[PDB]
Amino acid sequence: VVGGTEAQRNSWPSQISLQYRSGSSWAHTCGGTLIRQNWVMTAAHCVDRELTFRVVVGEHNLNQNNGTEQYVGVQKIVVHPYWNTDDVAAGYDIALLRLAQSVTLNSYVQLGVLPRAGTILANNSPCYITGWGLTRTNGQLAQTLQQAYLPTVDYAICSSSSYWGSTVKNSMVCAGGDGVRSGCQGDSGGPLHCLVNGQYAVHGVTSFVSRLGCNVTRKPTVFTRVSAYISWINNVIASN
Ligand SMILES: *C(=O)c1c(Cl)cccc1NC(=O)[C@@H](NC(=O)OC(C)(C)C)C(C)C
Ligand SMILES: [Ca+2]
Repeated sequence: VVGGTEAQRNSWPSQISLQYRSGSSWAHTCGGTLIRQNWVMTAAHCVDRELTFRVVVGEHNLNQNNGTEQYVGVQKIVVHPYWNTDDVAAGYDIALLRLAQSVTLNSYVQLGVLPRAGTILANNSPCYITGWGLTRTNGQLAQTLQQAYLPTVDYAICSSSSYWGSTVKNSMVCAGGDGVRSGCQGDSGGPLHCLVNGQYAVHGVTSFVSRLGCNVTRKPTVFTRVSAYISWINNVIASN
């Protein structure tokens, strides 16, 4: 997150870190949302490589023992059947990870609340992006979970030429674009938390930014609109 602030330790407890076994270490690659004690929603792009993946729930500081962490194997990965690796702009940037164990819910580890199917937000809707990804374009990962206020930019504005044009579909959410605050490499797969009837719900899954750079004026961070996927999501869960 570019232009963030250090989150309080307990503000976002459906945040996970998506990690890969890197030599004899584990490295942070992505974000996620714990949506069941045994199911994590992430980007398809985050599980494109054939790597060994684990999830960490209760994470605050990537480099230090918080005493809250739970470390869990990925058992199964189901990417959306229309995801294409070479077309992120075609959307379907969603995966559902079944973990090896169920996690224990406490004040640090809670389920994300997902939108009702088909819910769109009004432009300029109040939303936060969370993550441990780069804190500058071409910069470095954060050690602590950062959060940025990133209002939504409605489709009609977002899909306009001056914004993203046709790169953005209506199965996506666009949020931000101020030139100062954004998602960046490493936040991908994570939550866009939006305040709806007094409750934060996960409306985004962080998918992409502009190749010019992460914080670019009139290039919002682009998210997979979760509310376009709720039957899919429940259909995977019911059946696996
Ligand atoms: C998200 O996929 C993403 C965004 Cl939101 C903007 C720019 C690039 C990417 N790429 C990624 O996040 C890649 N992850 C990555 O580089 O993770 C770190 C920085 C931790 C090494 C994915 C392809 C995994
Ligand atoms: Ca830690």
